[PDB]
Amino acid sequence: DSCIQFTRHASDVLLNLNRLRSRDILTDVVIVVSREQFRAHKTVLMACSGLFYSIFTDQLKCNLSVINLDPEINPEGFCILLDFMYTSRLNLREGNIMAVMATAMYLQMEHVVDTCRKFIKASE
Amino acid sequence: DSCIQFTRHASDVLLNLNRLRSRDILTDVVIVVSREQFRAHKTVLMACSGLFYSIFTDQLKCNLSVINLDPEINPEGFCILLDFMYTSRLNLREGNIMAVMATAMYLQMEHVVDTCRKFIKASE
Amino acid sequence: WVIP
Amino acid sequence: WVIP
Ligand SMILES: N#Cc1c(Cl)ncnc1Nc1ccc2c(c1)CC(=O)N2
Ligand SMILES: N#Cc1c(Cl)ncnc1Nc1ccc2c(c1)CC(=O)N2
Ligand SMILES: [Cl-]
Ligand SMILES: [Cl-]
Ligand SMILES: [Cl-]
Ligand SMILES: [Cl-]
Repeated sequence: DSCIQFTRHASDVLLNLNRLRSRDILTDVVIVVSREQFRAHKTVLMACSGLFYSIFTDQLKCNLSVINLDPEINPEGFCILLDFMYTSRLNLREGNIMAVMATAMYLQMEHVVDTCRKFIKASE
Repeated sequence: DSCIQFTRHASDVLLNLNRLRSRDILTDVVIVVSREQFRAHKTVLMACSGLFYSIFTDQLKCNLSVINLDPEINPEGFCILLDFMYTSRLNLREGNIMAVMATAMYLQMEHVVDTCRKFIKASE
Repeated sequence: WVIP
Repeated sequence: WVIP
């Protein structure tokens, strides 16, 4: 086509989706990770994660308002990844890298798994 | 903070939101523009448009599944803008620029109004 | 705005 | 990935 493109559009959309999440506006699911609860938008979760894409395209699970993750999933690791989904920013640290990588593997977030593997290989 | 950022993340999220829209997955509103209907995600509309941000933060309108636009709104102009919301790409042409600008003004999409004004000024 |  |  003969379209023009607005460079910052995708980033501005994501910034606004994060603002809606922070104000709990039109959030439609709560992700339970052991004792912790995280409110989010199903569409954003599906757009970032192979696991959520599978869950919310399921004819029964698409209608659930609560999703319980595997008890081995670390809430801080999930929180870091949920923040990444809504911002493109990953708070990767020596103290959390193992939890972040394990959570990214479970959530099926290949690019995160890739940078975690690379950061781990550099430290050995 | 000491975060790392994934450059393509925002663009990949938007590409997936558009794929969900094309397959009518978790769309939660239909925008009626005279004889035409457009299914979309309320969160994406709010993230792109001052008018939809106002409508869906309203305590009554947030729960509506159908929104009827002003009868002066051109469906093709709306379609071009809805595509822009989900892709960052604006199909701006001599034959549609007036309709696109009028629709962008109504929808409160300042960056689109700005490029339409600039393209119009260059042709006079 | 750019030509993509 | 970059340093933002
Ligand atoms: N929502 C949506 C969606 C759609 Cl529509 N099409 C294709 N992928 C989608 N999302 C999704 C699927 C698999 C993975 C990711 C996201 C990130 C990753 O590492 N794996
Ligand atoms: N959703 C959301 C949203 C939030 Cl949370 N905060 C601030 N703006 C939001 N969206 C929004 C408001 C005004 C305009 C646009 C988008 C584009 C434009 O030209 N005007
Ligand atoms: Cl439920
Ligand atoms: Cl990823
Ligand atoms: Cl309704
Ligand atoms: Cl805009």
